[PDB]
Amino acid sequence: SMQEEDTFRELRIFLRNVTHRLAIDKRFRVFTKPVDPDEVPDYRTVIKEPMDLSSVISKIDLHKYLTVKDYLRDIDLICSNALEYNPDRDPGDRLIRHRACALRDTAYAIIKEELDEDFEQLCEEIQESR
Ligand SMILES: COC(=O)c1ccc(NC(=O)C(F)(F)F)cc1
Repeated sequence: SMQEEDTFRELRIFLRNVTHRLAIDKRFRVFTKPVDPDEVPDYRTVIKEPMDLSSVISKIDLHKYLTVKDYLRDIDLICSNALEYNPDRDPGDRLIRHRACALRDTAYAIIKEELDEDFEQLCEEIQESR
């Protein structure tokens, strides 16, 4: 229905706003673009499904997300990829892991504050019906 298409348009507006607020935070610069294959040739042999905030924006516009649960799987993948690729005790790896955990925690906190649980439930029931 037209009303269901309006629901998914409001979801996209909400997800673009959350993603922009993450992408402008200085702590999260390393997560804003894909890893450069020239500077890190081993990245795509270790990490099987790369993800970053520019690709998340592209996916919103391609209508890949029908629920906030769908979106948070990709935020969780940005964080888990960083923890997997950078697991050592040295300061550069510990700084990237701290920032990845802060990206995940910040996204979940904005959603807890600003997503209506009945809006999410409506998106999930339309998705289930298709
Ligand atoms: C999400 O970002 C990453 O997981 C990540 C980014 C860069 C590098 N490495 C270099 O820049 C290098 F090789 F030049 F030291 C390692 C991991």
